[PDB]
Amino acid sequence: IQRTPKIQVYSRHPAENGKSNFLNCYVSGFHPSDIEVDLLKNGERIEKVEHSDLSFSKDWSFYLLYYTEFTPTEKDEYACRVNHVTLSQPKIVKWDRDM
Amino acid sequence: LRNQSVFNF
Amino acid sequence: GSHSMRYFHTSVSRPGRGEPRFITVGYVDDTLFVRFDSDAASPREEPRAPWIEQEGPEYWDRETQICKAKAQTDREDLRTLLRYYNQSEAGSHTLQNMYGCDVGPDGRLLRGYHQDAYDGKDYIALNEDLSSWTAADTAAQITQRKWEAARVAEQLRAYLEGECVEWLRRYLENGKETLQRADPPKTHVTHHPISDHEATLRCWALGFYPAEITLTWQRDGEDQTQDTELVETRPAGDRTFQKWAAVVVPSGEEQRYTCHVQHEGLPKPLTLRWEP
Repeated sequence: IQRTPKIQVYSRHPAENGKSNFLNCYVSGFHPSDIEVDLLKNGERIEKVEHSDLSFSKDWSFYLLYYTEFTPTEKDEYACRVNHVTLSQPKIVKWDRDM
Repeated sequence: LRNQSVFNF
Repeated sequence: GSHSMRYFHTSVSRPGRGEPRFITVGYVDDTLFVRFDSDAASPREEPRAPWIEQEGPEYWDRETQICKAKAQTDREDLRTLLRYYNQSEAGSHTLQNMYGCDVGPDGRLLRGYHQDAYDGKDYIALNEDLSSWTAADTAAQITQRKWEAARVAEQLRAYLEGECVEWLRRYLENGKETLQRADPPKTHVTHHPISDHEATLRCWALGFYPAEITLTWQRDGEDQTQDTELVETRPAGDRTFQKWAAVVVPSGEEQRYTCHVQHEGLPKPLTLRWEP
């Protein structure tokens, strides 16, 4: 018995075109702990991506934050792509500056 | 400060 | 306000890919302050908060020794649980442990904790009395019998009422600038028409610390608990947290909805509405 990840994609600060910020992908509520998380810029993997240290919630499920510095624009599309043993295919969640 | 005690299942 | 200290530990076996990976982190409330990872370049317990950096070399050596000993006991315990659950030695398994203490505004013990999980399920937990055990099944009852024979609960109670509370008090004082500062949420309501006859009202809370918060929507002064969509509280990366709560409302009835925000950084709960 396993638990599939919840996924949220959002910015550290309210988005402003041309202003530096951080793009976050928070994965949580999953078990087992191995998970694959990519941040995408116009459908392509961003390379500098950092992540938090493995920790878990009261119910033992795990959570990680993946993050990268970014300067949003009107045109650029951002997303988070997640793979886990509970998923038959990677799950892609788009960044919506209103979520 | 961590607990130094060691316990096994 | 009230505070907590927690140590979290995770061991993950990976047969055929070496020995289990062990990661442990320590928190005061929602602030990470120490980390140890068996697979790091030079595994040592490392500071993660400025206020713990003042601890001397004797502190860092003691903590590193405890982390290394726990990684070893977890390897032994992963082998034990394969026997207790009649499992093959081929699969990957997880062992998690959490312990720590909660203190009130006067620094007195509110509750102590010590609990273990195997493959994400409860295995054995020290009860709130710090004297009895909750074993999840007949395998954990074998550990319960060994721990009752060895007076383990008494050793844990002594740590939890003693070192746990006193060192938590020490860290709260040394980190008073941050650990004892609550950052209230910055709040607003957004409106998203969905159809010609409905719209989403989303109540936002940003930049708050600690993570604990309550966002509720009321319609005509009545809580909309069953009709509210509540996202999990999420970290911003600058120590603060974010959350939103949303309701689907009939178009034209927006002013009948109020969002209520409760947070320790707020002297009184806040009320807000869509300000078009």
